[PDB]
Amino acid sequence: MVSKGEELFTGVVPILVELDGDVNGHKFSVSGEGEGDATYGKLTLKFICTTGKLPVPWPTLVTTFVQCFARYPDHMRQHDFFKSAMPEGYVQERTIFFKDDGNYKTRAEVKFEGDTLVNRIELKGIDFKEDGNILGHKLEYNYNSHNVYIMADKQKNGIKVNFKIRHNIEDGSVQLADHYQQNTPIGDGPVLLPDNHYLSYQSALSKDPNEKRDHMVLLEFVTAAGIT
Ligand SMILES: [Br-]
Ligand SMILES: [Br-]
Ligand SMILES: [Br-]
Repeated sequence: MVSKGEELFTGVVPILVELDGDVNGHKFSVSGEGEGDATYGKLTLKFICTTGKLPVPWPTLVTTFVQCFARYPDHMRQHDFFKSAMPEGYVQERTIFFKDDGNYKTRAEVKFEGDTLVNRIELKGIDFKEDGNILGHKLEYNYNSHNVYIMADKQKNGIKVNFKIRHNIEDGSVQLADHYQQNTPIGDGPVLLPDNHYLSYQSALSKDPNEKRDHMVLLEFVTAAGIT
């Protein structure tokens, strides 16, 4: 049978993203809009820094900027925590450790407001080097493909997720960003607690040639795998 959570994603869903950030005291806000098509694991989003210039590189925020849009193969439907928490939603928390630099801590509430899927995020960054790769804007405007590893956390009625992002630095090297994540439902109802599996991501970053505000256009495809 098709669950209520699943049913909410069978078509194209509008997305709204709102982020308030503070990294080493540099405060900033970002809005984003677009749409998600979970049947195809497809996200199309555009983000605007509404406070002026973004004080960190856009690529460092890609992971923070709606895993309910992942394409789960039919045979893995019973492992889709994210959709099972809908419409009431889930809270996602991460710590992102930039190797040899600072860390971001994030908290996102992901839920429906009417027909719109909303990702409302608070991000706090501390201990960054003011001339490191982040605050010194040394990262390339591009993005690699990665796997994200998911396991159940029964004791929390949620999941634990971990993965490593490698950001290309302008000198040809790599800035590693080690991600630790937990998700917990907002409601009190049952969710799907998955067996171990992963999501496979590919991401493309671009610019809107008519946009004069500081911004990022993101095209992302996400597919669940690892159980067959
Ligand atoms: Br950038
Ligand atoms: Br998050
Ligand atoms: Br790219």
